[PDB]
Amino acid sequence: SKPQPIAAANWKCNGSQQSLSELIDLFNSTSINHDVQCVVASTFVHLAMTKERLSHPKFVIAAQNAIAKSGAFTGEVSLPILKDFGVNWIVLGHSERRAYYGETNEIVADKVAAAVASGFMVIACIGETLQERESGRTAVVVLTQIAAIAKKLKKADWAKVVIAYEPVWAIGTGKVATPQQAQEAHALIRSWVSSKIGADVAGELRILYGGSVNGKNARTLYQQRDVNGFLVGGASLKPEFVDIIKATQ
Amino acid sequence: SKPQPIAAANWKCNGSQQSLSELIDLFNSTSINHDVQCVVASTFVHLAMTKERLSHPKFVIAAQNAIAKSGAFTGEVSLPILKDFGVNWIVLGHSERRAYYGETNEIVADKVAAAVASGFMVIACIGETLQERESGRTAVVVLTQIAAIAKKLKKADWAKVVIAYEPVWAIGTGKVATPQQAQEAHALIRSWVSSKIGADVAGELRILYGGSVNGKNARTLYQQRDVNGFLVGGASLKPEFVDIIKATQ
Repeated sequence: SKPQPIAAANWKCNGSQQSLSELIDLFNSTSINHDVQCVVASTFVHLAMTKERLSHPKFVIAAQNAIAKSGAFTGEVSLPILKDFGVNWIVLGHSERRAYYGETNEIVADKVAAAVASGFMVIACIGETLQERESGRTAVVVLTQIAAIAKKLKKADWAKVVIAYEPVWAIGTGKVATPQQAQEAHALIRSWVSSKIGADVAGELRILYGGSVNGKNARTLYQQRDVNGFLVGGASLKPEFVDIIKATQ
Repeated sequence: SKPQPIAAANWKCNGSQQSLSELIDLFNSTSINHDVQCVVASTFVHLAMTKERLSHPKFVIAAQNAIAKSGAFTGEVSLPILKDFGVNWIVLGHSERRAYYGETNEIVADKVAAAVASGFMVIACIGETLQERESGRTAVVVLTQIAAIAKKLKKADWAKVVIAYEPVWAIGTGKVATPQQAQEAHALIRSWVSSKIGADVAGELRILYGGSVNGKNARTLYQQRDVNGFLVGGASLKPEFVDIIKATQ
C-alpha cells in the first residue's frame, strides 16, 4: 500500500505574469481523477496571482522558503507573514539554499520545527553530494540530516512532514541516478523512521523524489516501493507537469 | 540648494494584510504639498496588495532585495521578475543583509549594477560598524564601500542611484548618533563623489540618512546640509511616518 501521493511543482526563481497565468490555465482545465495532492511553489512575488487564479481543488500553493520570526531582517519573509497571507505549505532546506545561502542541518531543523509549530505542512529536503556518494557516505549523511529535523519534533508532528530526497550527487554533476538508486535511498530513509520513530509513522510518511523527473521517466520512478511522488524542478514550468501528475496513479 | 528629497519606508520583515491596508489608507488620505519622492518597500509577499491599494501619486513601491538573474535559486526573487511585476525601485546592500546573509562589497556592487542595467532606481546602503568607527576607520570603510559600487557604473548611471548612509555603529549598540555626526558622514560621501566622479554628479546625488529617525528628530536631521531624506525602519510602520515626510520640506 502507498500513502496519498504528492506532485509538487518547484518553480524556483522563475516566472512572469503571462507565462505563469497560461500554465495555471492548463492546470485549471486538467482532469485529475485520482487521489493526489498537487502543490505549486511559486516565488513570493507570484503568490497572490497564483492564489487568486489556481482554482483546481486538487492543488495547494506553497512558498519556497521562509525564516522563523518577523522583524528586522530586510529582504526576508517570515512564517507569520505567510500564514496571514493564507499559505499553509512550504518547501524547507532545499539543496540550493544549503549550497548557496548558508543553511546547515541545524538551521533547516529549526525552520521545520517553527513551520510545524505554526500549522504548516512542510516538505523537508535532504540529500548528499557527489563526494559523499562516492566515498560511500550516503547513509551516514542522509540519516544525519533526518535526525537533525527529527530531534526537534514530537511524534504527532510527523503528520505535517513530507520528506523530499534530493540526489545532489546527480544534479549538475554529469552523473545519472537510476530508479533503483532512488528506491535504495528512500528505503534507507523509511527504515530509519520505522526503527527510530515507529512503523506507524513510517507507513504514513510521504517520501518524494527530487532528482530529475520528466514525463518520460516519471512512471518507472513512481512504480518503486518507497517513492510517494515528486519535487519537480524544470518540468514544473512546462505543460509536461500534467504527465507527471498522471504518473502517480 | 538641495536635490528633490526622498522619504523611504523600509518595512523590513513585517506586516499583515490588515495592518498594512490601514497604513496605506492613512497614506492615501495625506496631503503632501511639496516635492518629495515617497518610497514604500514592503516584503515580496505584500507587493501586490501595496501596488493595488497605494493610490497616492507621490509614492512609489520598492522591493527590499533581489538577485541578478532568474533560475535555479530556490527561495530567491530576481530583478527580471521584479521588473515584469512592474517594480522600478529597490533597496540593495542593507546592513542586515551584509551582517546576516553574506553580502560583501563586491556582491552589493554587482547587484546595483544589474539593477541599474535593467532600469531600476536603486537605494544603495553603506555604513561602518562600531569597531570601525572606534578605530577611526569611518572614511576608509565608507569610501571603500562606495568605490566598489562606483567601480561598476558609468557616469550616466548615477542618475539612477540614491545612497543611504547607515550608521551601523549606532544601531543596536547602545551608541547614539547626533545630527552633526550624520552631516559629517554625508559630507564625506559627497566630497568623494565630487572629486572622483564630478561636481555635476555630486550636486544632483541624494544621500539619505538611515539611522534612527523618528518624527521628533526628523526636522533637525533634514536641516543638515548634506542630508537629502531618510531610509526609515521602525517608524515607517507607524502613522508617524507622515511627520517624517513633512520634515523634508
